[PDB]
Amino acid sequence: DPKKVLDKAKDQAENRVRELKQVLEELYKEARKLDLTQEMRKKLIERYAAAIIRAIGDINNAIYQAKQEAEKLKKAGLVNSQQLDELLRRLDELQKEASRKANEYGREFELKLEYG
Amino acid sequence: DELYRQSLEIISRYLREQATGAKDTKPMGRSGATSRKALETLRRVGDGVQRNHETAFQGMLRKLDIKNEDDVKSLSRVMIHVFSDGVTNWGRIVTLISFGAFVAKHLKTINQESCIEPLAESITDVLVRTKRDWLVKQRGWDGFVEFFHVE
Repeated sequence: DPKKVLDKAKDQAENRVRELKQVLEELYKEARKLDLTQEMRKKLIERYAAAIIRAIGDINNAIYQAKQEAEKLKKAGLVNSQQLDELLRRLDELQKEASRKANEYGREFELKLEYG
Repeated sequence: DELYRQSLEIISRYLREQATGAKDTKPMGRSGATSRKALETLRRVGDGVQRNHETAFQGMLRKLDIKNEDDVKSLSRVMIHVFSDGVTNWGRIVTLISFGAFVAKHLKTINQESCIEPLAESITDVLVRTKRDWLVKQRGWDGFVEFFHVE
């Protein structure tokens, strides 16, 4: 049923954002301890960009995975075309609410690099 | 090498369009079909990830500090890190390409337009050379178009 699709998407997103936070925390904890050569700074900024691209990519993938799961239920008439639309709307809401967390942590880290 | 040729065309063109604002009018391989549908998809989805993560992306672009062409080799390292946990999906893929477009826009504003093709050759080279069999198993760009299609 549609709730399990949306619930799955929600878990994926939540975990991907949790994972992004952990990774950026661990990255900061090493940047602070070490004496950063120009090189070691360059590497650290590369790992941060990768972490972000990874999270944004996985969120996106969870969301369009759920779009495929929903679109399939419709061809198995297990959801009427209104229920499909409540789903595609709550997915779109989920996408936005996860994108805002990625942007938040991206910036938080960006300031810890300049100032913190 | 068909898959490389086709992947470069798509990626290369999206990056150029994005940087300039002007859509190509030259003929692709596919008149009506797969490269065209992939470009259409990439415009919809990749324009979306750029709007929705403008903040994250500006942050990254500022710190990677992509002045010139040495710095373009450092995007490769970024791509390789992304994939280094073993996982490959189209979300990761479209997001790299969309970040590539974001940096291509940026290069154009510094009159480094000539670094846009190298950038695109370089995204393509990582993607195809390191995920070739995965892409083929997914039906290539046909699979891309299918995965993101909305109707």
